[PDB]
Amino acid sequence: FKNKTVLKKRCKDCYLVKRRGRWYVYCKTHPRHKQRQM
Amino acid sequence: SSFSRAPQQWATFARIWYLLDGKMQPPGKLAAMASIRLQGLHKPVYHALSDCGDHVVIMNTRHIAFSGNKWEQKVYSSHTGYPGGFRQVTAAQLHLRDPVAIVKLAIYGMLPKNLHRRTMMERLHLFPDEYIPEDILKNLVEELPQPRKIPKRLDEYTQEEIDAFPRLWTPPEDYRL
Amino acid sequence: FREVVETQEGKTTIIEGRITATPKESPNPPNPSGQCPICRWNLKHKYNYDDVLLLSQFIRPHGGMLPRKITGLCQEEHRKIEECVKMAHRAGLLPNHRPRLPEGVVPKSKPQLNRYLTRWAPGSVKPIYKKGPRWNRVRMPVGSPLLRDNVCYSRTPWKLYH
Amino acid sequence: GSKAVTRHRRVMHFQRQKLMAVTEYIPPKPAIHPSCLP
Amino acid sequence: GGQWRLQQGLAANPSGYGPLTELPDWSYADGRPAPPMKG
Amino acid sequence: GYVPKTSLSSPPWPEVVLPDPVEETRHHAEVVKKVNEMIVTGQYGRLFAVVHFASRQWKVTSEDLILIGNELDLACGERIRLEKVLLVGADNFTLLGKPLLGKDLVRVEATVIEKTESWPRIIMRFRKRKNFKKKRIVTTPQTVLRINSIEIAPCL
Amino acid sequence: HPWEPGSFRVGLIALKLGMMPLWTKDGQKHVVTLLQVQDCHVLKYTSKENCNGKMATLSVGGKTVSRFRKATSILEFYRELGLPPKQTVKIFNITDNAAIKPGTPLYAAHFRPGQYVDVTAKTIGKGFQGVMKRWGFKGQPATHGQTKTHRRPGAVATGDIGRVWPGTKMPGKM
Amino acid sequence: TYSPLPDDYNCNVELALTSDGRTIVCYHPSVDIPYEHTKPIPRPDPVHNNEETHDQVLKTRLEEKVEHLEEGPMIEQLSKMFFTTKHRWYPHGRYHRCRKNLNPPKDR
Amino acid sequence: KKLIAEGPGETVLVAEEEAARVALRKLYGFTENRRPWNYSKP
Amino acid sequence: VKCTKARYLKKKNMRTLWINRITAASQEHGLKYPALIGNLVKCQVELNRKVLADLAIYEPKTFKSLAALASRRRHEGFAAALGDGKEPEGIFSRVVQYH
RNA sequence: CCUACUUCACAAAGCGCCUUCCCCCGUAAAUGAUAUCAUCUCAACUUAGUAUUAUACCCACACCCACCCAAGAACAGGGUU
Ligand SMILES: [Mg+2]
Ligand SMILES: [Mg+2]
Ligand SMILES: [Mg+2]
Ligand SMILES: [Zn+2]
Ligand SMILES: [Zn+2]
Repeated sequence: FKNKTVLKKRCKDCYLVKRRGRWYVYCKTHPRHKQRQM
Repeated sequence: SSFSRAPQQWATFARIWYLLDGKMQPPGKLAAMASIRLQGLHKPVYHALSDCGDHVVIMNTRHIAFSGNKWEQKVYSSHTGYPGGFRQVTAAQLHLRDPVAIVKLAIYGMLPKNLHRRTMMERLHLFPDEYIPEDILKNLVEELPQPRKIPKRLDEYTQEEIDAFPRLWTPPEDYRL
Repeated sequence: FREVVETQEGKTTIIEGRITATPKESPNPPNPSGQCPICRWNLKHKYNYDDVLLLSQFIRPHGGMLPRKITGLCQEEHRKIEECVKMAHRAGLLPNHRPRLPEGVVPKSKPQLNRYLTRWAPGSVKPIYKKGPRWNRVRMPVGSPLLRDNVCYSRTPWKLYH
Repeated sequence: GSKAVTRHRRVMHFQRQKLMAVTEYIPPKPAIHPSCLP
Repeated sequence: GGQWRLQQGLAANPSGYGPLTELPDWSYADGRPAPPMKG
Repeated sequence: GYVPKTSLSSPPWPEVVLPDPVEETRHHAEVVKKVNEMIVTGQYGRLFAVVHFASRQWKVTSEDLILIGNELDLACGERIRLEKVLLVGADNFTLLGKPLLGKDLVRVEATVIEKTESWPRIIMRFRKRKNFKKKRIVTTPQTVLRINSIEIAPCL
Repeated sequence: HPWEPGSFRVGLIALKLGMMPLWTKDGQKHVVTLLQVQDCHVLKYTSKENCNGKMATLSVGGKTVSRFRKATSILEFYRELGLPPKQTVKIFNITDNAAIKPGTPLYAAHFRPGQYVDVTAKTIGKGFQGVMKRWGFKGQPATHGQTKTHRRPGAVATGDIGRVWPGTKMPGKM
Repeated sequence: TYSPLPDDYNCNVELALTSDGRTIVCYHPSVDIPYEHTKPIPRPDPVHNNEETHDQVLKTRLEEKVEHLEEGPMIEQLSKMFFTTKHRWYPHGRYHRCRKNLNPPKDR
Repeated sequence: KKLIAEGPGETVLVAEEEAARVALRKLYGFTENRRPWNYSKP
Repeated sequence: VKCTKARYLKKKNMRTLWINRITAASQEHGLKYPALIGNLVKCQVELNRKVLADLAIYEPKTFKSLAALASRRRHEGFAAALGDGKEPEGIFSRVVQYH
């Protein structure tokens, strides 16, 4: 997980979800892409 | 009337016991009426030095309702004198610890901040459930009406009312829901 | 409506889709020129989260929401209805539209914290520990901003952050 | 004080703030929403 | 107070320009009118 | 113009239907007749009045005293008619003016009982670090009026 | 009543006799304290609902004292109970199934070897003590120039606060 | 019909306007509390001091009520009885006691 | 079954005594609402 | 200096007390203070806060009649805002003209 | 806390001895709509997930000159059968 103010999908397998009142970018193919809104 | 003067004065300045119900009411809307009748601001004979306060008995305070997400956002804060003594709890934690603290704190906040506040709070009686002592019950007069309107969940709807309400849209017959 | 029923009999699973009864619209809607059901029945800006009689005609048997292509609502009324039904679900209304689950309701959680007009999901909002200064206080959202255009009779606007 | 041109938005006199609050743009409002009517 | 008084054309302050202000306060009990008030 | 019943379909307040004007006019006529016959028979006792006097409104009854804060150019013992009566109420009925009741209806009498001055009132002005200090003593004139009677006439 | 898993029984009042050495079968040495039960009786029993509704209580008395130097109410209580007055009375929280009749004697064999107990007592009073002995505060050097400041507490707070916090450690009765 | 205020408490109010229209007439007779809305006065007759031997033993027993309390418990008892706070019952100094008017003015 | 007078009190007995006093005042026509004495000349 | 300055506060505080007492009485009758004051003005009955509180304490029948009149005038105002008069514009309306 | 040891000695101490008990939240996962797939859910909901509605202490209204005390600056407190 990396904190970002702007989140963008870095590949086709990244998906944006709204969890615990926050926007996350979750990727199962490259776990490198995991981002968390700040 | 003609009310010989001592009985007339006693009747004029007599204390009244009011019964107020919780059970889904907003604690602040309960506290507004409680503060009014604890100060005596509901009597045309009101004065600050006349000590014309009344008793307010609020029951079912464990079943109050908060609007919005105040159960998780509202923080009650205090401080023991000692260093490291700052305490902050949510409304949910405070309610689970004490089933009268929320309404008590609301009424304390709305009451005027002079030296009369503790007497007005001594004239306040709070109970978390339907049980009230027999002496207080024998004292009770003129139960106040509830400020909130109990938004009447689906299952208690008297099927005549369902038939009265119209169907806004016809759905497809080949749908699974 | 339509339903799927599965009958297991002699190592053979019959899967059938049957058609059941369906409720139609009322004979004389007041505004047949409207496009949405809300516009047709003049309910625009006239419903709140208390109107379960109106909300439950748009929702699945397990508390879920129905899509616009089925309901016929416009984009705006769809969001209004969905937020209102979320608030109704969080307010303890709609007791018979509970989520389906085999046995998970036995471990009862914290008792009935009575609430209404609950905007956010109760398990994902942090306590306000600092409240900010007087000129910028961290307020508490009560109700939904998508109902700001509802009919007002109080001569004072509804308070969304208080 | 400050110059007439600054980098920090230079908060206004309260009369000017009231003037700006009172002279805001108000878009027209149709009697019936365009989507509702046919 | 009264701004509706202005719509009736009646001196928003009810203490001027009306009988309540311009009429004599009192008179003798036998009927003789009182001397005019200073205001 | 039909709307299904909701929480916002209809205004929260109850729907009020005021009475029909002509039948209400007849009802007003009969009520005034009943109050007038009560007046003519004398079915009242110890009524009070609200009187505008000396820029003030006084809730007066019979036998009591009123202190007004200026001279009146009347001798002590002089009887006076207190005009400008805007309310007069007995037991079971009350008459209101718009804004004053008629001359023929009410008659309030008051006698001048005492012409005096008030106790000394101190008027002190002070400002710090400015050598600013002033002092006055004032005694305003005062008149005491005893209300003797409040009569009502059947001219209703 | 039979013993249930979630049950609690009564304690006793003992007298501290002294300390003794003791040795275990592996040769280790442990110091022990001797507690003598002089005259221990159950004095009164309050019901579950008559104190706080949380647990029943049993009052237990200590060693016997003289009747000539006790309060008259205490004398009446002990006369009704039919026992000598006790120097101390201590209250034990018990479950309802462990209650014993008032006036019963309690003996040391109430506790069995191979058991862990809790011992409460008033510790030795040292009077008004300085901060060094009371709180283990380090003092100040002895000879390098110090002026009448060998056992002082030093600073008590900071300057910004302008006061002393309630929990501050200072000289006092110990 | 129509009534501005409910006519069941304190008054039966009818509002009329005269034909001239210059004066408002308010009629308002009092409403009596009806008999169906009252409860009977209790009549307690407690008699349990009669023992089979004497008759003045109860006369002696009548003066058996006496009790004394110190300041703390007495003030707590008074506060509980009158629903006040404890500070009401502590005494005041001679300055305050002697600067209080003992012959105040009387109205009516 | 018709109410003739009422009275307040701290106890029921004193309230009843006050009600009796009010009833006596009404019966004898000596009330606080009675016609004030007419001081005039014939 | 305090004695001289206290006259303004005495006037203000006595008016505030009258307003509180009138609010209490009006809420006893179910009305609100702004509604009562406004509609009493609209009925051309010019009673001040002092005498209004006096009547609320000592003449409850008269105060109930006043509150009923104010409520009637308020309902007539609502009906007027609904129907633009047409016909009678209300009965406790129809202000009296002076010249 | 003083039975050994040690400074000491009808005591006080350490250099000596004895005892010391619940979590805390960021995420990781089921079912599942809006958006009939999928989706950990500022959707309703199910788990790891809450230590607390904690238990231990302490809680006897007036014998008191005086004497003693392991109690103590004074006062207070314990004992005097
Ligand atoms: Mg050293
Ligand atoms: Mg030196
Ligand atoms: Mg030295
Ligand atoms: Zn990716
Ligand atoms: Zn539409």
